[PDB]
Amino acid sequence: KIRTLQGRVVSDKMEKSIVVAIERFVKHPIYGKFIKRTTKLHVHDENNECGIGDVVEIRECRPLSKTKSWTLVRVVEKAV
Amino acid sequence: SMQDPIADMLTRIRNGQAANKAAVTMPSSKLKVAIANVLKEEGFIEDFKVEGDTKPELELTLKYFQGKAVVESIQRVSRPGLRIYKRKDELPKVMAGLGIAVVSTSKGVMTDRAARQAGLGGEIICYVA
Amino acid sequence: ELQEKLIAVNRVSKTVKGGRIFSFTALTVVGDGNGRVGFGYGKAREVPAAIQKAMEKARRNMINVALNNGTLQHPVKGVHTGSRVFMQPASEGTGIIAGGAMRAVLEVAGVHNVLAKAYGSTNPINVVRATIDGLENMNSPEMVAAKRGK
Amino acid sequence: MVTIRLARHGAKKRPFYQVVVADSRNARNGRFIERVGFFNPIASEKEEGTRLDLDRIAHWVGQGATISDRVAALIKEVNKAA
Amino acid sequence: ATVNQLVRKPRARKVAKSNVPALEACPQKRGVCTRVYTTTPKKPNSALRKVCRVRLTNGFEVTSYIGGEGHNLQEHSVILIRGGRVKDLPGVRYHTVRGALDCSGVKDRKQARSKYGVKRPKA
Amino acid sequence: ARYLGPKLKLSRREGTDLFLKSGVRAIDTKCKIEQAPGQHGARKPRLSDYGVQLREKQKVRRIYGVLERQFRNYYKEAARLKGNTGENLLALLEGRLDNVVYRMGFGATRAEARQLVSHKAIMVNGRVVNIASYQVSPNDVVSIREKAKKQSRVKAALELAEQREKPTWLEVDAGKMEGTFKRKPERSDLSADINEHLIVELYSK
RNA sequence: UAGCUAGUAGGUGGGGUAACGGCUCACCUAGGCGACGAUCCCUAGCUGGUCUGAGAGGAUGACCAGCCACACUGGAACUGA
RNA sequence: CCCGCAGAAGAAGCACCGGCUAACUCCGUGCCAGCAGCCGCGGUAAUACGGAGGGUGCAAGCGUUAAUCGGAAUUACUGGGCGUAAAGCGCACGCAGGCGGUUUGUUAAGUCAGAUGUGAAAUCCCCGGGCUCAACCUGGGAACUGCAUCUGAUACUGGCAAG
Ligand SMILES: [Mg+2]
Ligand SMILES: [Mg+2]
Ligand SMILES: [Mg+2]
Ligand SMILES: [Mg+2]
Ligand SMILES: [Mg+2]
Ligand SMILES: [Mg+2]
Ligand SMILES: [Mg+2]
Ligand SMILES: [Mg+2]
Ligand SMILES: [Mg+2]
Ligand SMILES: [Mg+2]
Ligand SMILES: [Mg+2]
Ligand SMILES: [Mg+2]
Ligand SMILES: [Mg+2]
Ligand SMILES: [Mg+2]
Ligand SMILES: [Mg+2]
Ligand SMILES: [Mg+2]
Ligand SMILES: [Mg+2]
Repeated sequence: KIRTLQGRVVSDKMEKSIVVAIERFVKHPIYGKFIKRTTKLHVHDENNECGIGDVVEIRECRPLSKTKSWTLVRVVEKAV
Repeated sequence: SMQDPIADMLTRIRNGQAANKAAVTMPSSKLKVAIANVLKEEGFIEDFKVEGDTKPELELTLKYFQGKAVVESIQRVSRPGLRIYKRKDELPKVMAGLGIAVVSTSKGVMTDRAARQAGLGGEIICYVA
Repeated sequence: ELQEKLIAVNRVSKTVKGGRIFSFTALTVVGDGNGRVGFGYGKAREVPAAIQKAMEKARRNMINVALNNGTLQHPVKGVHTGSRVFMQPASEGTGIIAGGAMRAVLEVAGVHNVLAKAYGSTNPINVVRATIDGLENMNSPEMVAAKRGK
Repeated sequence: MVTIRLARHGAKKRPFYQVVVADSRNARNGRFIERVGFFNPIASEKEEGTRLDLDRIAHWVGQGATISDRVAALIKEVNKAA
Repeated sequence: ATVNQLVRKPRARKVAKSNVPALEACPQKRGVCTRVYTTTPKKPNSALRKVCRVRLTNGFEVTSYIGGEGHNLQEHSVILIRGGRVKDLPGVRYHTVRGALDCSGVKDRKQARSKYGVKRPKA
Repeated sequence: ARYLGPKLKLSRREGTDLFLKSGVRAIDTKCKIEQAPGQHGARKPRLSDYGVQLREKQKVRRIYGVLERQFRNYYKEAARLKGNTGENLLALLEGRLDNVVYRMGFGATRAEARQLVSHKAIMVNGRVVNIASYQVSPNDVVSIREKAKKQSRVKAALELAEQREKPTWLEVDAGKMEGTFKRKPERSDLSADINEHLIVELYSK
């Protein structure tokens, strides 16, 4: 099996390229309170199949290019 | 607004206790019951009932030993906007043992002691001593 | 039988038409050695007179604290005025580790091993009264059983 | 060059070499791969004074590891058959 | 003061500045000693506390009191600074180490000899 | 160091006989014990809560001859020990070889025993030792070097040993200058008008 | 210090490297980063640990060991695993 | 390291003593000389200046200086406050964000449990050893409060469905 993070697409204006955000809880290293952090990755969408807002899922892979090392596996929602 | 129903229940008891009020009432709910149950099984409240059909109530009877009340202190712990989860080897020891700490475990809402023995951790709820 | 510990004494004054008027005030506590203490505060023109009369107040009207062995039945957190006090039972041999007025009462009370730390107002007059109230909160295990079970 | 040698870890005049599998390039008391057995050039007929753990030693030696003239001697000085 | 607040704006420490900038947090500094005064103390007290303006190595023309009765610092007298503010003397936050460098030591001193630099009298 | 000075003086301050001059006769008097530890000793000052502790601590310290530093470390142990710092400290002291030797007749006074130890006159378990602060474990046999067992001081020491008390926790065959270390002296047989806690607290001020 | 960024961000191709890759170049698109704080400025080698503290924490990073960087200063290759 | 050889011989000093703080008197001096961390000492009987006598503390060290933590619950996660002491935006609407009444089901992300990797060795800690002891050295375990994977548990929080 393999690890894959699913997140909402925040940007889709590049060729085959797509920016995706990923929220993630986290206990404060001194306050306990869990904070919702987000990460911005530039996934690879060679088919442009997924669009903006589309909750897509991706996995880590070979560095397809600078600031780019993740490829879209499959869409999980065609945006609201 | 009621952003924490659990707190209300707790405060309702301590406020009543000091008020000598015979018993206390409030809208019940699965969790409220579990807590009230532990409070009874441990000897902090005489008993407790849940009236109403479409609108659940909760006839929680308070307990008073001598010329004083049993619940000398009861405060909330794992409140909202700041949850608290412990491990089997973490559960707090209320009043060096003379007290109890209601902790919700994956097996149910039990007392600190029981949970610690069952070897499972959970979410604290209050420190009734 | 009766331990007499003199916490501290102050001068204090009272100005009048003629001028200031010197005086005195002594703070002391009387403990039996097992489970009875009682702070007595008294004032008088003479430094000694105040103490002697302040002792009576101490002896009379004391208190019975359920002391388990030589320590506290459990950690308490008494308080009074702007003086917050935290008392915690120590192991056998840890010795009495407390501030000024703090120990004065814990010693005559019968306590021998407790590591308590008081904070807020360090004033004796209020510390001791707060410390005493603390020991009064700690309930014995058998007492806890009296509450529930039944 | 992965080999097995000794490393001084005792006080002045009173050493205490430690047999460990490391990389030749790395300094003596430097970085190693895994500490395998120990040695003591003092003792006091303390019933103990030299370890080795043949099993572990074997794995490395058979995988291309070497052995320092000293440590190598130890392996034999001790009835290795048992 | 809810958690959130602190999470967005953590508690702030402070930056207690050295009451005596003898620089590099040095136990002592050397100076050329520009001038030597005898200014008067503050309000409650009254005397002629003997101070002197020293020119530290790093270039920090400061002042420093001369403990002990009688000294010998003149013009270009190389001395060492210890660092010990004097209340009755404002601006004076350092103390000239006695017995060191060009600075002599209190003579006829017996009790408390270490201070004011004084070797054992005799026997 | 080892103080090396007016031993009686020390006993005058504490207001008791630390056995620093455990000679034959004497024992109080011939020094004016409890009269004035000094020139102004005549006055009876009021010891402060702190002083009460600093004195209680100072006394027990000079009894074994141990100085501050060394003593300090002993306390550090008494605490880290899985037992009771109180007893632990006293025991840690009693374990001292220089102390053990004393309590076994050898050497009239502890200060005297010290010399026997330092001068290779003592031997623990078929082994010579000259470290006064040597910790004596149980079962250990405290004996004297023959080239020193026929010494004068030795016998003279045991002359009043039997006259004095008895260590109810260790054997000692005066015949061939022996001394087995049965076991640690319980808080009881080691007790006295010495309450340690008073000091164990002073080390937490 | 509130805006930063053209080989900038991505895409095709050729080239290049031990190797993935704007690493490189021509062409195309108009993108990429930022208050979850970019850019700018000042200060600093990082860690295991060390000191203090009841702990949480605070202050640190000498000796010992892991990693990194530098070798008169600035720059450049050669040989070579 | 052992054996022997004289002979107490070759080896004690530093700070302080008004309160905090353990330790007091006499001279001299006379808001001068001087002390001093703070409060404060000195203007003819100074326990506070300088010396002496005595005492206290520490010891081949002692004292001062510099600097970090402590005390400081004085940046307060544990562990504080805002009527008058410092402190409620002059007041509303509201995006982001934080928090969310009640029931059943479902999911299993947080959460809990079990295990597997890994978290270098040395420190630290417990037990045990070795240099006469100690410092020091060392065997084993513990701990490394963490990250990831896997297998479960489903009370609570989160998602989804129907209310
Ligand atoms: Mg200073
Ligand atoms: Mg290409
Ligand atoms: Mg190509
Ligand atoms: Mg630098
Ligand atoms: Mg603290
Ligand atoms: Mg160069
Ligand atoms: Mg005093
Ligand atoms: Mg002085
Ligand atoms: Mg005079
Ligand atoms: Mg703090
Ligand atoms: Mg304070
Ligand atoms: Mg405040
Ligand atoms: Mg005002
Ligand atoms: Mg105001
Ligand atoms: Mg208003
Ligand atoms: Mg390790
Ligand atoms: Mg749910």
